[PDB]
Amino acid sequence: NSQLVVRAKFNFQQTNEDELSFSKGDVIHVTRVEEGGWWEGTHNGRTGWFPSNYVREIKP
Amino acid sequence: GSANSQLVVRAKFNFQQTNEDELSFSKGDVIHVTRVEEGGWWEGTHNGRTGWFPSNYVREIKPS
Amino acid sequence: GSANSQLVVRAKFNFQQTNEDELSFSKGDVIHVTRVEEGGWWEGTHNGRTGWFPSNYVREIKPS
Amino acid sequence: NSQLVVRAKFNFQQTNEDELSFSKGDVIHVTRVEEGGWWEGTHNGRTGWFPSNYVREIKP
Amino acid sequence: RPPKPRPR
Amino acid sequence: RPPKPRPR
Repeated sequence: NSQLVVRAKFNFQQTNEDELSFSKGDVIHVTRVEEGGWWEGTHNGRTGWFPSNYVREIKP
Repeated sequence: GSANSQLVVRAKFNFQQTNEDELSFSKGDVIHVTRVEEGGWWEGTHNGRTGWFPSNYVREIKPS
Repeated sequence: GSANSQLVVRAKFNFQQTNEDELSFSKGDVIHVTRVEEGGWWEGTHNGRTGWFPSNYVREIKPS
Repeated sequence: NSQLVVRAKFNFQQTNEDELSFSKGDVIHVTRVEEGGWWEGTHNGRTGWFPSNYVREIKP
Repeated sequence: RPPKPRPR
Repeated sequence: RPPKPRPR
């Protein structure tokens, strides 16, 4: 389905149960693009929400 | 341990799925968590499938 | 409108300053921008003071 | 602090977020003189970077 | 007596 | 859920 992959620009620390914490440089597979400043993605098999302004798209 | 690692939890009680998208497991079973959410239900994998389960039926095996 | 006019933005969410040089404002508040910079933080004036604020917390009121 | 004021010799169009666009003949209050071809200044209450070779000093 | 799951 | 500001 989703072929969108992004890279973490900075460390992100979860502040809510459904958030996806990650380290700068992590590779995240985006599961849903949503307006509002938050996207859903998967890293290390865990799926959760992260700030869309914290990542950069990685082109094939 | 390694940062932002996938959570590992152990079943503390038996659970029979009440819906098709729910997991069924036995006390002692190990589940790898895919979705942590508030509301009493988490998503995880076990025995080859992915499903929802009562978060209060498990206890995380904590690092480190 | 008039060329190269100072930007006017409206707060879309409440914001509490995390540092002394940051602005504090409430949703609906109007800020006059003094510095536009990449990196997620802009400088502006509001209620008599000048400070930094999250550019993603505001929406520019566009001319014309 | 800075008593330096210059006048725009030509129109300048911003190409980056932190640049100060202006029209020929605009009066700019210089906030910092820097080598490299770019100075920081204020016009219309906005402070940003502009080409130093695009302005002429206005003496009192 | 196992805990009661919350409604979904 | 307000957007997350980037670090300064």
